[PDB]
Parts: sequence; C-alpha cells; structure tokens
Amino acid sequence: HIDYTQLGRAAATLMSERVFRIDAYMAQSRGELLHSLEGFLDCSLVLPPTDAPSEQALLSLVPVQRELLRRRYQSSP
Amino acid sequence: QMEEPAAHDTEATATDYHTTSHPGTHKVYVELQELVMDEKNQELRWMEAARWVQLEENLGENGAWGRPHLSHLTFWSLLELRRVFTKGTVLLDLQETSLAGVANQLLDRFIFEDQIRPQDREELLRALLLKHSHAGELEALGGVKPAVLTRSGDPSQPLLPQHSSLETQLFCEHSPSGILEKIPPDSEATLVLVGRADFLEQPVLGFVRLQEAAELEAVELPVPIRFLFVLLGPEAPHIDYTQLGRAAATLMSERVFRIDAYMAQSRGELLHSLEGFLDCSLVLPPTDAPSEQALLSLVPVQRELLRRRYQ
Amino acid sequence: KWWSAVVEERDAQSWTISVTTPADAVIGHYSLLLQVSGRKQLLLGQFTLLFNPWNREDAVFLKNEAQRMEYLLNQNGLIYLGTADCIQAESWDFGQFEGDVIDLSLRLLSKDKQVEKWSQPVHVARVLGALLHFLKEQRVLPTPQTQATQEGALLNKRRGSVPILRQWLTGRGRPVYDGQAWVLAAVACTVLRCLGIPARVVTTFASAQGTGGRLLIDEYYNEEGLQNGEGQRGRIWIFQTSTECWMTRPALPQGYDGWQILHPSAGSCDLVPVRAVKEGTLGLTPAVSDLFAAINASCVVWKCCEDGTLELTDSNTKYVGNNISTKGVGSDRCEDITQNYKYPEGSLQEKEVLERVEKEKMERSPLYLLLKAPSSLPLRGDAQISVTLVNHSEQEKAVQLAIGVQAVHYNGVLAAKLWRKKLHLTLSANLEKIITIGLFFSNFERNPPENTFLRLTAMATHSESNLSCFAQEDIAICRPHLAIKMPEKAEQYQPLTASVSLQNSLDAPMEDCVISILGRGLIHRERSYRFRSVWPENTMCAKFQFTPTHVGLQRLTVEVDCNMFQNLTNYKSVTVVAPEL
Repeated sequence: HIDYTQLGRAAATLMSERVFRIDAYMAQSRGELLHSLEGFLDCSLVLPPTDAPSEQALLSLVPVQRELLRRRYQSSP
Repeated sequence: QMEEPAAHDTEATATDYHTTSHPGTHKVYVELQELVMDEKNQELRWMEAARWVQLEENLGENGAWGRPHLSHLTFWSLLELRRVFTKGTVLLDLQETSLAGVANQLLDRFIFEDQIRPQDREELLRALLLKHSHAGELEALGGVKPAVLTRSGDPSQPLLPQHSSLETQLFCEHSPSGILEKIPPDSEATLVLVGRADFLEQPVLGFVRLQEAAELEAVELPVPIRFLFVLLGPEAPHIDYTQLGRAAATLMSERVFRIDAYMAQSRGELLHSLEGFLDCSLVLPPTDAPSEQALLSLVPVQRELLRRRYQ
Repeated sequence: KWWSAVVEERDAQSWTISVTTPADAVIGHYSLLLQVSGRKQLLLGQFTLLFNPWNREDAVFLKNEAQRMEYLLNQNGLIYLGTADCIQAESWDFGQFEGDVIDLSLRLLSKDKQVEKWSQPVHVARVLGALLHFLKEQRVLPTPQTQATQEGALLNKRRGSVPILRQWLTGRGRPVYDGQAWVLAAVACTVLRCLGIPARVVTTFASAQGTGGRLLIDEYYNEEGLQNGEGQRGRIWIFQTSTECWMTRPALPQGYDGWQILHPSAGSCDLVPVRAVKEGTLGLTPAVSDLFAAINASCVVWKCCEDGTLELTDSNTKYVGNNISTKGVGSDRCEDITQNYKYPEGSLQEKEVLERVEKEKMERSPLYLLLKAPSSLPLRGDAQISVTLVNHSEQEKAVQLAIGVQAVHYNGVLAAKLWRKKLHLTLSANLEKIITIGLFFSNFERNPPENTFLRLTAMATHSESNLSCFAQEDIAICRPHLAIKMPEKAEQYQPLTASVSLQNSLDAPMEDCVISILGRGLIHRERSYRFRSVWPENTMCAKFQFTPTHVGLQRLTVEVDCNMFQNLTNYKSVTVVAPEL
C-alpha cells in the first residue's frame, strides 16, 4: 500500500493549492504546515466506487465543492 | 477469595462452525437511526435520519425527505471507520429473535474482548432498548436536538459544534409507497444505530449477521432484518458519527461487498474486502477548475476503476 | 385419505386453504404449481415432508408424549462410556434441528434411485445404515503412531455431530481418528432423528465382536502371562455402541413391532427386532445369529510355552455382554434395558432357549485362586490389589505366580505393556495364602496412552503337574472431579452467574491451565480462558457471567484442558422461564 509515484503526485497536488503555497511561504515551524495539511484534508472530497454510474447522479454533487471552495477560502483573504 | 480468569483467544475449533448452505442473494435496504433528545419531554430516543432505497434520502428537522442523491463520503469518515473496523468485534450466524437477546450477546462479546468495561454493561443495555420512533411521530413531537449518553443518564448538550449536517442542508433546503415500489420484492433490511457515550474510552464497532432474516418488533421496517451495525464511543477530534453511519451505509450499498458479507465466515474476509473496496476509491482535492468539466473528465478513470473492481 | 384442498374461509381477495396430506407419501423437497383451465402453470413455493409419530395410522407412531420429546425433540443427549462397572456420561449435541442438516441428509439419501420405497422408512433406514457404514470405513484416519503428547488436545476433542457430518460429506473439517470409532451410532441417531424416525443409542459392555455364529473365543497368553503377538480375528471389546429405532414391521410375522437394532454388515445393512433376538429366531434374518452370539459367548484361554505347544488351562469365567444401559427417560440418570435382550441368568427360559440354540447349530482342579482389585484407579495415584490361593491335596506344592498390567484400546486392540512381576510360593496342608501388594503410577515402564483401559493378568503355574490357573481383571482410570454451582431456575433476559471449582489431587504442579465453556441457547459458539499455576494441594475456583436467551430447559457444559490430561468434561442443566408481565 505504498506507491512512490502516487506519493509524488500527491505532493505535487498539495503544492498546487494557492492557500497552501502561502502557508509554506510564511511557515516558521512544522506545526503550521501540519495544520494547513489537516485543513486541506478536511476540505478533501472522496467518492466511492459505484455499480451503475451515470452523469445525472454525478451532477447532484455540484454545489458541495462550491461550498467546500468557500469553506476552503473561509479563512483566506 | 473468589477470582476471575484472563480472556484467551484461539482458532483451534472455528472450523466446526462453518455452514455448507448457500447464503443466497438478496438486495438490501439500509436504514440509519441515531440517539437524540426531544425538546418536548426530557427523554432519549432513536430518530431515523436517512435511507438508501436507490439513492441517499435525507430527513430534515421539519420532517420532509429531500431528493435522493449521490452518497458522497469524507476522508475522516473512512479513516476512523477502517481504524475501528481493524480491531472490531463481529458476531456471525446468530440465532435470536429479539433485540434484547442480540444486545445481551453483543455486550457479552464486548466484555470478552475488553472493548467495554464491565460497569458500563447495564447503562449501555438500557440505552440500547429504548423506544424507536419513526418519521411520522416527529410532527407529533415538533423536532429534536442532539444529545449524548451520560453516566447519570441525564441528557446534556454535547461540548462540540452542534451545527446541522451539510448533506441535509444541501439536499433539503406518497414516499413510502414509492420506495416500496422501487425496492425489489426480495430485499432484506440492514440497520445502523449511532450515538455517543461520554464515559467510554474508545469508539467501538459491532457487526451482526443473523442466521436468517427476522422482523424485530422493537423497530418497524418494511422488510426483515439480516445485518446490523453498532457504533459507540466518546468524543474525539476529527470524528463525526453521522458521517461514520453514512460511510457504513455507502459501504453496504455495494453488491460485491454485500456478497462478501453474505459468504463471510471470519473477520479476515471482511477486512480483506474492506481494503479491496478502499483500493478502488478516488479522492478529489479542492481545485479551482470548473465543476462540470472536472466531473465530465472523470468518466475514463472511474470506468477503468469499475472495470478493475470486478476481479 | 389422499391429496385434497378445502377452502376454509373466503374473503374479497384473501382465501384460506387447509391442504390435506396422505398418511404415507414420498418425502423430499416438493414444489407446488397451479394450472389454470386455459393459461399456463404458475409456481407457488417449496416445502418439505417428514414423518410424525403423532399419527395413529402412520407407520411411525409412539403412544407416550414425553417419550416423543426425548426421542424426537431432544437435542442434548448422553453417551455412556467406560467399563461395565464404572460408567461415565459424556454430553453430546446431536443438533438435529440445525439449518442445513436436513439438506445433507436428503442429499446423501438421494443416491438410492429406489424412489418408490422412499415413502417406506424401513428401506430408508437400511440404505442410510449401509451408506454411513461405508463412509465411516472411507473417512476414518489411522492414528499417528508418533509420540506427540503436546498436541493431544487437538486430536481427541469433539464438538458435536454436525461437524462430523460436514467432514464426512465434504471433507472440509477436522478429521476423526480411529481411536473414536463409536461415534457412528451417534451420527446414525442424529440423522434418523432428523428424518423423523425416533432412535436412541445404547451401549453394550464386554461385547464379543468378530466371530460369526460361534460362542467360543480363543485367547492366547504368553508364557510370562502377557499377550504374545498382536490382534485377533474376533475379540472381546470393552464396549460397543449401537442404534435402536422404534418402528413396525409389516412384512414380518405378528408380534415384532417395537424396537429394532440397526446392524450393518462389512456394503449392506439391515435391522432386527429385539424380541426376535431374545427368542432366538435365527432363520428370520441373516444377521440374527451373529448378534445373538455376541451377547452370550464363552472364552477359553491357551497358555503359550517356549516349545510353542499350547495347553488348555483352568481360568475364571468372565461375563460377556451384560449391564446394557442407555439414557433415562425424563431425567439425566442412566437406565438399564439388558432385560429386553436376555432371560434372567440361572433360570429355565435361558436354559431351554440356549440348548435349542446349540441343537440348531450342531444340526448345521486341586488348586485355584480368587483376586480382589479396585474398580478404578485415581490418576497419578495408587491402589492395593490382593490375591488368595488355595490348594486341595494332602501334600505340599510349589507354585509360580506371574502378574502383568498392560493397556488396551476400547475395541480389544493392545496398546502397550506397563508392569510385570514374578514370585514363587509354597502351599502346605491346604492353607489359604493371601498376598496384598501396592501398585503406583510411578511403577509404569512408560506413560499409558490417552484413551486406554488397564488389564491385569494373574497366572499361577503348578510345578508338579501341567494344569495351571489363570485370572484377569479390567481397570479404568478415574480423573479428578470438578464442581459446578448455579441456580436451578433463572429468568430470561437477566444476568446469570456460575462458579466452577477443582482441587488439585495430583502429585505434579499445574501449568498451562485452559478451560472453555459452551452451551446451546445460552452462549455463543464457545469461550476459552487462561489460568495460573496450581500446586498439587491447592484448589482453583472461578466464576462466569452471561445472559440466557432461549426459554425452556437448557444445559451448559465446561471442559478443562491441561498438561497432564485433555478434555475433562462436565455439564449442568438449568431451566429459564419467561419474564413476569
């Protein structure tokens, strides 16, 4: 259950966030980096495997990430 | 002086308790109830909160079921779900016909594995056997607010943010006949009960599969019950018992997983099916890309994942 | 009297039928279909057919109601083991009301193809007896001859019959070894009770298996008083289990309704009524004479010598096939049914019947001793054994006494030699001579096996003449008793406590004490617990707590496993009632 390629991919995607980039730019210790990573995981969205996928059902989740985005920018200027 | 022994575990004679019968194939209707307290009378009781006849249906404070929709999960839900399922307690092929007997056997098994202290047996047993209301009586009650089990048994407000769930907030703001028509005639019920107990020390999970389906008189469901989940524990960071129940329901929504649960004979098989399910799940980070194009770009990877699912 | 369907009441849409069933129909899984006058057929469902002893016109019918409960509705039975003098009860779970036992029984029965006799359970009993005997011959393993006492706990532990059936039909369980081959009767009783024929397992002590039609068994002892060679064709077994069924015989002459012993032949099986065995109707069934000879036979011993020429000797007579016992009705005490098989000893009826038997077959001591020995030996203990010698002659005589103790299996198979001693004596003027000796667990030349019985042989050799006297006894080993304390009554859905205690009466320290509890309707599958050291004088006590769920009369059994022994079993019954409203 370790794929180093996917670990690097996850590190890259973590670096892709603007807010996390700002956190890394102002970081002075490891605690705030841990806090920012936990906050990023808090706003992460996971979807399970299904049996009969359809795009009609998949369009029912559209508001949530928008809300999540606002929550992700809830503490951001 | 009278003295007690130390619990010992072995697998010397598990082979004697394996059936040769075909478990059979059935659809499953998943039902979720939670322990809350109603502003009318200071008494604890179980409210139904969501159902999975075809999709997830959510019940609001007013008492109206919203639009059935996708069952989306959270990272923490699956994280602590795996963590508590790793060292959980399972009871397979139980031969009982009452809620009281099931509760007694489950409590005895918990005491056997030191999941719960002996002095919490009476209170948990009493809390488990309270009256189970339904959606209709909410209008007879006028609403409920969340509560937590207490050593004295007196309800109190939890010392944690009691804000409403996001799924209800985003999918709420004739149906019994409709869901009865939607469900296949040959379907069996699965029940999950969630709540919080302050005097506990660690969250505990219990999985029960009856030898045959039965219609328990304590709680009314249209179809007889075959599977049952129990979630308990104290208050911890990064946990949400509502989302834990939602993740349990979504796990129960899989055909392959429920097939495995039907043929399951030890905890190892359920564990292995759980890692198999976890391997075929994808995480979508918070991104600034358009939502609809991101969701439409998902089709090849999810199609490949489902193709890889059936081996 | 045949298939019929009468509508009991009619409503706007709901209709109630009270379907009647023929008193003698083919059993099995059935299917109900409905045909409209014009339209096609539509399926209704499935159901299963079974016999019932509650119908007075049925082939199976039992007058008493309680007897139906013990012989059809009971699931916790007792098996009686040991010698004829000391009896040990072992709690067995027949479990005839398990979910899939009926499926296994039907699937095994489906290999007959004489479908027309499937409504006649005599043929069913015969074919199942033959099939189970063949499967037992197929799937019983020989014992591992290597010495591994550490794993003996996993080789001789029994958890009921359902597993045995699962392992015999599919081979996906713990296999059974040759040391426990008397479980065939229990398996047969379980499956017969599953099919609806009441049956019960009986135990015959000191039964002479082997020989066909003869009432004479030859046993050859070594010059030292031991047993030269190993094995024999027909020997005297320690005990033998068998299955008895309650049934009416329609093809037989009048007066043979009732109990029948099921006896397979080494396949082909058959059954014989008890009264036919008692009278001696040998031309009524081919398997009558062999079974009859096993209940009353004579044994004579030859004393082997260095030259090899065997000389017949005067030996004390032994009892063969006596004290037949089984589980009592309505209780947990043993009951003897040996009077159903034999006439009273030293009476007329046995004398004329036996002399008729001999006629039917033929148309086709100056000194001695007697010995006192205990009926059992405590484990890791000691016992004193005495023998007295008398001569009848005006002159003195020199005698040579040889005594041996050796282990033996339950079916007459020797296991090992344990102890030997020789001495010489001189008797003068016809005086009694009493010799009392001690025998200790430390005197053995090896460790006796797990499931064996001791046999002691005493041989008095006369110096002047060649005639000499012999005697033998059978001894069992008794294990320490464990006490169980629990109320006779309890209430449903309420906590219940039990206590178990034992006193270490042995001479060696205790380590690795593991005890387990189980019981149907009281606990789940089984629960195990560890323990500390017990010194050879202390007592150990423990308590358990649970909650009963199923109403009525239940029982729970505990077992203790240790380093000295394995599978020390005990049980206790209890009654649980509904809660007060």
